[PDB]
Amino acid sequence: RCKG
Amino acid sequence: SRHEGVSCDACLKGNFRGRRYKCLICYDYDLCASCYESGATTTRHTTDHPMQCIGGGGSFTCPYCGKMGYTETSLQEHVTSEHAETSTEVICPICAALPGGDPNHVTDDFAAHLTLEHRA
Ligand SMILES: [Zn+2]
Ligand SMILES: [Zn+2]
Ligand SMILES: [Zn+2]
Ligand SMILES: [Zn+2]
Repeated sequence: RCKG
Repeated sequence: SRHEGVSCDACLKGNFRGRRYKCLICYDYDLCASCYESGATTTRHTTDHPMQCIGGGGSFTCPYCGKMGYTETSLQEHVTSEHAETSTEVICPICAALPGGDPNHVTDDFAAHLTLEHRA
């Protein structure tokens, strides 16, 4: 998961 | 270096060190090196899914004198030697050049930043  | 903003979908650790493995089939799905190499799976991910390794590489510029073409290791040796006690603020090139990294990591102790956040 990448939140940026 | 840490993958800032990235969390492993199997073990839930975040901002992890090492290589990052991104699934190219599942949406927004990443695994840390440990979960990848051990064949961990969660939700709709399978070990047959192609994955992209995201990580290191790069030549870097010294922020104090402007010389170019360092590796991460050679940058640290250059800085810890010729720019040992300099208190001038600079932006970390390693952080800025790496995917998801901090584009403006301002520091007034680059040598210490390298030793703590960019361990070899
Ligand atoms: Zn993991
Ligand atoms: Zn997948
Ligand atoms: Zn320099
Ligand atoms: Zn940095």
